[PDB]
Amino acid sequence: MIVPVRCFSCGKVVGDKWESYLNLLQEDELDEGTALSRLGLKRYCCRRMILTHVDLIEKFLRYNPLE
Amino acid sequence: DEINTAQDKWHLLPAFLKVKGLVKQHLDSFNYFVDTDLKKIIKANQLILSDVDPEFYLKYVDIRVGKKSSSSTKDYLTPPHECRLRDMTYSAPIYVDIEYTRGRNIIMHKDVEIGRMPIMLRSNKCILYDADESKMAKLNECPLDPGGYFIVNGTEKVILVQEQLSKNRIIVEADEKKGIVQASVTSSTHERKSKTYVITKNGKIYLKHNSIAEEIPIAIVLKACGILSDLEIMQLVCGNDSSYQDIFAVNLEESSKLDIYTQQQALEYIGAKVKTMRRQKLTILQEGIEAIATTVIAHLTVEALDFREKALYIAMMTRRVVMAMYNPKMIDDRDYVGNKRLELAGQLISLLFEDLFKKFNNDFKLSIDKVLKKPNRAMEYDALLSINVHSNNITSGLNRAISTGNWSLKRFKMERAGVTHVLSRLSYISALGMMTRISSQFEKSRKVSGPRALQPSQFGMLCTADTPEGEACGLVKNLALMTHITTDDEEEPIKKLCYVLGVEDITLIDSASLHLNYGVYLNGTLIGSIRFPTKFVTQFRHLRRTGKVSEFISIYSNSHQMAVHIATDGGRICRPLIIVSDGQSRVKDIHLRKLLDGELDFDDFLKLGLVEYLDVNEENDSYIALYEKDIVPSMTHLEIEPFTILGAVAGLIPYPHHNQSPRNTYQCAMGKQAIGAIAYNQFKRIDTLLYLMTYPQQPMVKTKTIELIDYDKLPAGQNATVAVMSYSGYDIEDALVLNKSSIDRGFGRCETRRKTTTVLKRYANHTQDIIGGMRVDENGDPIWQHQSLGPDGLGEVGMKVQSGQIYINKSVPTNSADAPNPNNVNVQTQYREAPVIYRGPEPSHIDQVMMSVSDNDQALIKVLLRQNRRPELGDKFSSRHGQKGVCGIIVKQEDMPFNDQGIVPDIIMNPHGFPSRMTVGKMIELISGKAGVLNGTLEYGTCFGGSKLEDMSKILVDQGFNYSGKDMLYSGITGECLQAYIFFGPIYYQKLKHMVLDKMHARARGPRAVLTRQPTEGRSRDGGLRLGEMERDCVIAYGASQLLLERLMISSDAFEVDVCDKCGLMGYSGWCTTCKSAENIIKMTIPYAAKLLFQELLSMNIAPRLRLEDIFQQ
Amino acid sequence: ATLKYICAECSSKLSLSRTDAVRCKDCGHRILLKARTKRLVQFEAR
Amino acid sequence: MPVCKNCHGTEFERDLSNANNDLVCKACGVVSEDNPIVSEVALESREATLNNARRKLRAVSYALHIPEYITDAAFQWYKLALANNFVQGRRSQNVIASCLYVACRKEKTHHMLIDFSSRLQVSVYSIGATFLKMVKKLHITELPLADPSLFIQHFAEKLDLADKKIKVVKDAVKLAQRMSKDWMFEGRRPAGIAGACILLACRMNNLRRTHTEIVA
Amino acid sequence: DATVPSGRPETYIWRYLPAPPVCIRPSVMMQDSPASNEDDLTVKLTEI
Ligand SMILES: [Zn+2]
Ligand SMILES: [Zn+2]
Ligand SMILES: [Zn+2]
Ligand SMILES: [Zn+2]
Repeated sequence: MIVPVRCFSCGKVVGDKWESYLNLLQEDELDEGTALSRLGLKRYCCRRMILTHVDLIEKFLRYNPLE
Repeated sequence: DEINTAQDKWHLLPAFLKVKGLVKQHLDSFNYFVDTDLKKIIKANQLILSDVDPEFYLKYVDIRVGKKSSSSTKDYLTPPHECRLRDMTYSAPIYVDIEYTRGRNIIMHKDVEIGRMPIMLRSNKCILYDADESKMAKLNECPLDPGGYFIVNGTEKVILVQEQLSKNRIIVEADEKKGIVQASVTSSTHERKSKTYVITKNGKIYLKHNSIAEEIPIAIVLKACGILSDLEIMQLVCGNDSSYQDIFAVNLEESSKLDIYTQQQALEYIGAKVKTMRRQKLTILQEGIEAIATTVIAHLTVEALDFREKALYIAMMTRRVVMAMYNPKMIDDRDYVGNKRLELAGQLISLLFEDLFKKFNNDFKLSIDKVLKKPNRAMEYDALLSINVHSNNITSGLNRAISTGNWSLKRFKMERAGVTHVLSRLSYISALGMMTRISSQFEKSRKVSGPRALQPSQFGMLCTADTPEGEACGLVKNLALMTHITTDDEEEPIKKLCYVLGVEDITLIDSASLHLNYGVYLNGTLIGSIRFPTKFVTQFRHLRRTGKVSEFISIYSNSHQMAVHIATDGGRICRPLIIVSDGQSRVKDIHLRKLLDGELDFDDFLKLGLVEYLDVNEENDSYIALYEKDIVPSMTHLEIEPFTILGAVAGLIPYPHHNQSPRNTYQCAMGKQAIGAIAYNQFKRIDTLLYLMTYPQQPMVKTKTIELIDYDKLPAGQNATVAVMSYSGYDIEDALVLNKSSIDRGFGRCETRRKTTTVLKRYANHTQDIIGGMRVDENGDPIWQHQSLGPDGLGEVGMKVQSGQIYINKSVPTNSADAPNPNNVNVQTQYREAPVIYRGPEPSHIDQVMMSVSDNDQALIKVLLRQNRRPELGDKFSSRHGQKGVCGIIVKQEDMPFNDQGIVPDIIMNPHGFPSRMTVGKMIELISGKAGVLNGTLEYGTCFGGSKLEDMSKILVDQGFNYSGKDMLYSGITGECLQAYIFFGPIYYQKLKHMVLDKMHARARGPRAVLTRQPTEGRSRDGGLRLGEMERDCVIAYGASQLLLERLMISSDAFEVDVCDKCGLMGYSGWCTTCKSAENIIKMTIPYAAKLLFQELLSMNIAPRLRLEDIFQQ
Repeated sequence: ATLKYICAECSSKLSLSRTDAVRCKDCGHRILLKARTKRLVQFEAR
Repeated sequence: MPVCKNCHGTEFERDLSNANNDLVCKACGVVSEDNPIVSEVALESREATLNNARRKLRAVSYALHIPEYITDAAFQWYKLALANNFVQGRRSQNVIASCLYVACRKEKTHHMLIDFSSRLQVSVYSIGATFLKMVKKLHITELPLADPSLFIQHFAEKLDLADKKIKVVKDAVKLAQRMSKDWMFEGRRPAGIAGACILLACRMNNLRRTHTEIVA
Repeated sequence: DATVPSGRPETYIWRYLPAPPVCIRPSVMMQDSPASNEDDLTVKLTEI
């Protein structure tokens, strides 16, 4: 629902990177791996979750009980 | 930017599915229903007056839904998702304009509401129709739910599209013994009717029609059919020379030995054996006794007035049984799709509705009749409100029908049941997955061999992957991803148009015409068989592909059976594909830049003559290409892409062409059983059962299919790294095994939601069922068992609830069901309180509850309970490639390898699955996975497509992993090099239903069922397990005496019968009853099922008197 | 608020009497849900 | 009701925990029972007119869209009315109309006599007098007493318009209530003051409508 | 086989039909309300 703070393999902290990643993709559109590669992701299992994990919370906050 | 002639095609299919939706089938036919059909339906019966009241009539005029002439769409109506919680039917009022007669010079009309219509989501009249993402939001229901399913009484279900055998067509079944029955069954409105014809004995060939009695000689028939020649009869059905002459002519011989011509006797002998006229209106008993219905019984397809038409229809029909009786083969086998037709929900609601409405108004005669009985004053006040008291029985009866699934139609004299299923949300794929489904029925016994397997003709116009293990009494089949089910167009314009091509009529035919060309058949009905087969097909197709009669109404030939068939029957399977125009495609590859530009759209290719929808029969005539790369100037078409051949679920398998198909089958049956996000509405909907996954992820491999349905926005599964290896011998067969400090890190976790509603209704004593609660003894706390709340007296958010506690406290009056009297004084309490208790192994949570009202104004409480399940030992994990396996013994961390960067696999899986299950597709998928991350991309794969393998090699080696997709690892325990390179990397997995914690079931001593006095049924209620006979007798091969007794007796039904040596019978306590002594009794133990069986017998007159004898003294 | 609960759509704090009716006030909309307890609650994350 | 054979505890506690589903008292520890044995899955002039009487009853009942449950009230009343021979002497529509009216009134629902009756040719004073007779023949009390506070809703639902009416409704009710307070209420048709405060607070919300619509 | 026990070939046509014992005619749970779910054979003979 929100990027797991650690991966399922390394468990290196992912959390900081998602925002910084996503921004780094939107601002200054750049190659994915290279982004991560110069964002500091090396291990591919670490990497998959930034290349993956569609965020469902932002598509949820469309729906909320309170509005 | 010019485009590949190959790769350009790929933008067609989306635009095809863009405008015209994936599920249109229901959608259109429902819209097409509510729009067109009813205006025809009432146009059938708009007029009623009982026999009375010399000047009256009631004339229906308009039917509308939502438009009473305030707004266009309904001014306001309940929101569907909101109704899902109110647990109502979700419906729309029926606006009906009717002009009646009441009193002197009136003839007056209005709009009326006869009832409400249980509409279908995302229809035209649906609120959701063309509503942009805020109306989704503000209306609180998902964008990505395809809709196309009804909702009633708080549930939803679907109308399952049911395939029915092709109707109104001559079909010959060739069966040994017998004599090869011909049958044609046809229906128009009234009288859906079967008809048969066949030999009985040795060339002597008769009509079996349940209308008539039985066994009517066909030559006599065709005589009565108006052709009297007896020469062109033979010449007609036969041919020119060959041997066919006498082969048929035997009947003609012993035909003659009875009677001749057609004054009376031809028609008469028919009517001679016809059944009764049902008393009155028998006056048609004549020399023309049946002559009216002689033509029309089961031959309504033509009827009309003179006899030549259907006369020759029967003739050509007879041609197939003589060409049959010539030889086996040379016949038709009820198999290949075109001879069968699925038929959409649109007409289901049509028939069921209009027949309920039918019998309704039929009884509305009576509805005014009671008023009409005594001429009180002058009788008028035309029953305008009086429809209401009669009304909504349509709506109600329509509701209970549409949810229940039992359809009794006694005007059609036919009854289908199990027409619907409870809508399946176990997962996202299932959503459209339970749609796009097809039911087969009838087809003689279930053992009958022919209507069973998957035949090749099925190519690309259904799914060929999915046929789940639920085969059973019938069969389900799934569509393609490019499908068009055809709507019935029209008859006469295309007929007289056929005449415009210069065809001829049976009236102008020589009655020597088994030589001329082939034949023309409209609906499968012969007309002229115009000369010059080919150019005919050319001209008309050219009409179709250019200016007219779009969709189907296509055409195909047959050389052997001599015909060219061109009928306009809907409910017919269709599909696009690219015409090759002479040498090559009509596309011409530049026109697609004129497509991708954004201004082309679709349906143009029809009107600009590029591509069109076709038929299995049509393509049986055509010759199709595969790649524009490989074509022949003699070709006809190419279908844009192969991978629409896969089914809606099958589109998930990466590179399926590298598998063996059964693993694709199982893979479909598992996919819909995966667990995932469902829909954006997720936490705002409450369903009787739900699953989801904490951290779903786009599968590293995609299939461009997924890109269509945005399945990447709704993944079910994890993208999980694995190392193929036999490590941790706990693995063995198919049994996967996992990683702690990963499961600890949040791998594969599932919130499991359920709901338990409790209806609150008032009882005739006029005392509500009450929620009272909050005891709080002990000075400040409610007892643990009762400590599951707060002052409200009902469950609340955010509480661990251990089984034995109260997640709703429901107090009902113990006198509630009593008979109230015109009195009360003080206490209307007398409550026997039955709060329901959460039962189960492990705590759940109440995070959400709803107090709300149904339609009848009564208190209704609905709560949802949830618990997250850490993926404990023994959980089904699909590898999404067909590997269906239990989670094995969970490793800690260190154990299982790590290697260079230290990346530790998560799932760790046995190699042995891959050799015998023989599926290399996954084995490629892993390569593609380790690739994509390393280049930083998702990875396409699709049937005969996607990223190929070789490119990945360089893709991998540059970044330093062996192109073979393998690497060293290091011992999870020992810490040395592993003695063989391991293939490992990313693979997308998924978690399933059949979580063990649900499934594990045990009892010590559980309840017994009153009737048989023994353990109850299956899981849930409580336990007991099944020793079947076939299961039992296995113990006898070991010959264990006592194991039977302890098992089938001492632990089964523990009972002692008391009997009487003299006249052995079973008494009770100390009596032998019928012989009343209270002495000779012997007490002994017996299975209570035994004594049961006895009394059951001795209930019926019978006496298995039990005589006894000692165990001891030898 | 520390009062009882909320609408479905209107989404506003609302109480109720005993045996009165479920219809909300702010909105004529019928269904409504229950606010989460002000009471403490505890898990253990692992 | 049952008592232990030994401790003789008067209270028994059922254990569903382990799925033995047994019964034993906190006084002994000696069970009450093992495996509670559970289950699963004509023509008379009166009775026939009870068939037809249910037919009429239910049909004309939810012609109003009244709750199904409430109908069974009158069904007993109707049956109760059969006992005193109040039923035979007059028309059936009188009967069913009466017994339904006594239900809805007694149950305090929103429906109106002049309205409900209007399903027929009827002068509506007729069946009113029918209902008046069973007041004698059956024996009743203060039970059937209503106020517009109900009927404004069913009226408010029928006029569509906008949702400010609800705001208006709150405005109207207490309005009428003060009118109920100022003592001009009783002795007159409650519907009158209902539509009155309708036009008043809708007038307070300044939406222009007709008295025709109100009395409609 | 006759030897004054059952009753020679007479019995085999019904005269007194024995009522099936009540347990083998289990009355289904009244399942709330006043109308109890019936049981069939008792309906049959109760018409008999
Ligand atoms: Zn990692
Ligand atoms: Zn005896
Ligand atoms: Zn509200
Ligand atoms: Zn005791």
